[PDB]
Amino acid sequence: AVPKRRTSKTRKNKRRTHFKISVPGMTECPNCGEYKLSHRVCKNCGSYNG
Amino acid sequence: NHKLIEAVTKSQLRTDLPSFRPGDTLRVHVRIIEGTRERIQVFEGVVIKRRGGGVSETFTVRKISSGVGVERTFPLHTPKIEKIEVKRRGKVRRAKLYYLRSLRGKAARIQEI
Amino acid sequence: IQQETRLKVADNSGAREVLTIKVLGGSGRKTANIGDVIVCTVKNATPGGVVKKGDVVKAVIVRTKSGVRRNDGSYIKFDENACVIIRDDKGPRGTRIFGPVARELREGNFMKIVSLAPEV
Amino acid sequence: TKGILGRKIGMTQVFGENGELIPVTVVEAKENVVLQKKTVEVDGYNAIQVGFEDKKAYKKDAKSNKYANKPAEGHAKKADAAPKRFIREFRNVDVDAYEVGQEVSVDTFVAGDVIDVTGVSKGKGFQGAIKRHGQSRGPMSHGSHFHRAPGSVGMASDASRVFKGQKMPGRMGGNTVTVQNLEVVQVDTENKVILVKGNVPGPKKGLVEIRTSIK
Amino acid sequence: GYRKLGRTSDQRKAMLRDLATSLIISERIETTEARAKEVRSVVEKLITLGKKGDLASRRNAAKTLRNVEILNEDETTQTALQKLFGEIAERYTERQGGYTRILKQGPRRGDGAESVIIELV
RNA sequence: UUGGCACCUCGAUGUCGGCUCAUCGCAUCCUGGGGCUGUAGUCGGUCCCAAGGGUUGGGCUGUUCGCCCAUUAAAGCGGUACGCGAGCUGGGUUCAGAACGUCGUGAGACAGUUCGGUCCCUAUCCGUCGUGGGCGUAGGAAAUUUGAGAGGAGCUGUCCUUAGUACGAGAGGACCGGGAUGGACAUACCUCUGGUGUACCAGUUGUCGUGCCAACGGCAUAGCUGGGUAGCUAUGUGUGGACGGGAUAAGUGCUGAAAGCAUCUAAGCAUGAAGCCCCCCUCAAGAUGAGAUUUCCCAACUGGUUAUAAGAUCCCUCAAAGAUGAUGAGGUUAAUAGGUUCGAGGUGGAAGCAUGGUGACAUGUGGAGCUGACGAAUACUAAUCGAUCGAAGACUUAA
Repeated sequence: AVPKRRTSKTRKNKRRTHFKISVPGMTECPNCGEYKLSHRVCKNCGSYNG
Repeated sequence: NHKLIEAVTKSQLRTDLPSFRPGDTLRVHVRIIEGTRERIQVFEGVVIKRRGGGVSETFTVRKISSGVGVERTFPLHTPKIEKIEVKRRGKVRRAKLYYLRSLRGKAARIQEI
Repeated sequence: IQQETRLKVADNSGAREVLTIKVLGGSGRKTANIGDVIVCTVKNATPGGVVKKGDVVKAVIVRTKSGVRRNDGSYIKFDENACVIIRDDKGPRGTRIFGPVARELREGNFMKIVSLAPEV
Repeated sequence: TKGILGRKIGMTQVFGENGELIPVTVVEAKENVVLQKKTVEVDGYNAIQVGFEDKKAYKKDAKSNKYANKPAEGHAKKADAAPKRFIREFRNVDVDAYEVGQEVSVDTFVAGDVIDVTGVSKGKGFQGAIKRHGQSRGPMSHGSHFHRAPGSVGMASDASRVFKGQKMPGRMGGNTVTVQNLEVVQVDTENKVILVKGNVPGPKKGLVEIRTSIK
Repeated sequence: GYRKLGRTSDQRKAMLRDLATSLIISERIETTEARAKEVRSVVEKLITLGKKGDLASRRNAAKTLRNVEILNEDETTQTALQKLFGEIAERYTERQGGYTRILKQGPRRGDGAESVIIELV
């Protein structure tokens, strides 16, 4: 089927309300100091210690 | 195998009936509660299958009466099978003897052990 | 059994094979079981028997390849379907019966069949 | 009598006295306790809360619902009982149970009490019109392209809309269903189990609530 | 099986035999989280067989394991089975199960699919 | 319905008959309640009230209709674009081919007949069916609920008894009651009977491999064949439409006058349907009229802010849940999943070895060996460490 009527740019931005993407869910490494991704291995420096 | 299911349903299990194998020839002494009395109408024949476990253990006997083969399914632990007597132990090389449901004559023979 | 099932009449009534037309009992019933009266037409016959082919008669289902449950976990399964050609009374039309018949036919009034049956 | 709570173990079969094979459902009903007794001081309806399965005591880690949080622990102490899972509420019982928590033993059901069972039915995820509503599926051979879709979904242009209560595909199962006029085959103390003629709703490990049939 | 891996039965079984052989050849590999969640359960049972030791336990190992030779035995050439019944088995002869461990790395580029380092414990 | 008009549509509103899905009317086919019979009884006829539910399978024909076979309590009549082709079909009618009869000198046409003949579309809005997030519900939460409303179900035969009774010369054959048992259809479940079962067991063929034998592996629909566990399922197994109150329709009245009488009505008083409202089952407080009940948390600085509390998540292991999210079970103070050790069930007697055969093979060692999803125990592995969100209770008036 075809759209019978173009979408007003208010309805477009209403539909795009939930199209946001979420944070990565990250923590501070207790060895690296830099940030890691929880339950993952520190890309920056070394081990996982779990 | 759940211990509670078993703990409930393990008085229902009969205790003295023998252990045969699916391919043996049996005679089952069933009871007939119709009318105003019982009889013991023996059902003979080959043991086509045993199936399942627990209180829900069934077996099937098969006999060719007169040009027509009848199969009867009995739960093991029914109190109606008064006894079971084993004539001859057959040699089958498998569990379910379903090929015998399509053999008709001297092809549906089983050896003896 | 199904309104097209070709049954083996195991009754010495001239008819040999019959075709089911209707399963009596109920508006829209579609399956008969051992001890159920079916209307059927004769498709084959023996020369010189009262039931000549091309006629509509009544029968009862005596054997079945699916069987009965028998109310206490006991199953019976015959090897081939079969029916007895029967009259408007619950009594056979022939004089002999061939092969086993089921005991749940006695609960009906087909006592003349089991009386004539070679075994139950 | 006292409608109790239970956990669905499985199904089995028993043999009667005329040897009639009986299908039976096995339910375990251990640690029933009455937690509170409504009156007309609270909404005007007599009733009793019973909690079925017990949780653990209070804890500080406390991140998996196996540990009773503080409100539930307060409520379960106010009757002087361990924190229960599965709090439910029974009407159609006389308030002769105590507001305190006494054990609601399965022994109230006595060998042939016509009882009805309630539980959440087993879950079928997003079934179609055939499965979900038992509709007839179209032909499959004679040049047909209609197999399992729903039929037509209304009249064309008199109504011009689709009525409510239309049968369309969606999520199946899961609902609360109640089976009436069931029988109590046996009541086995020392296991707190009850045997019911037939088969109650829900999966195994599923909560079921028993009641004496209102009919 | 537990989880179909986006493959077909013969194709998936080949996949898993290859991964298991490579794991017990290299003793640690980087793979995808589901492939690892399956190679886990495969190589666990292979090393159970290795710990058993009997000949039938060797011929059963010899059907769910590939035929590679380990050139870098310092001029020695082990097959994978000889490796698995000497070294891996004698190593892990004390502990009762749980012979590996999976470590999430992060999202692979080009898929965003998590990468794991499955290695022998 | 067959028409009559020519008002909308020719920059396009797709024909008939079936299928799937229905829905509504009542001018009721069945079941329910009645009056009157030219109603002795079983059965009728014809009216009245009633739309709750029900209202079959085939043969022939494109067909609707229709005729027939067999059952049925009954095989209702109609509307919905003669309901429904962005749901299906293309069998007929009206595309190009070809032929018969026939009309035409002819190209060609039918009163007709016959063989063949592309049915496109990824759903934007409303609608519908399922599911989440936000805020609201004058503190922040967890749990249990009430029910304003809304939806579901609602069908029916047959045999026994009363009782061969009443009724009738006879023949025949009951109301009102009890009982048992089916058909159809709803719903729940997998113990049984079965089906499936592509990471289970076994046999077997061709060919290529592991250097050979033996044992295994690859490919050939899963090579094919025999079984089958958990799960999912019906044709399998249970359950349902119970018993009743209130107000009623057509009817039956009692009392009762206007109208000395009679009179069911005017006042008054009852009785009276499968129908209405409850009773049964399900959703339901966004019911903004946002209800209730129990328990929890309830300080420190400056109108107020803050973070933190109770609690909830992020992230992780999962399945009884699932498109995703949500729902539940857990996150070490731990049995959530994998492994391990036991079983359960399934298969059906593993390899090696010894023995008998000259050989295909057979037997013993031995109900053996294997075994995905089912039960149990066991911290061996992984659910690490951390992080975020989340309250300080307005205004009157009466007590």
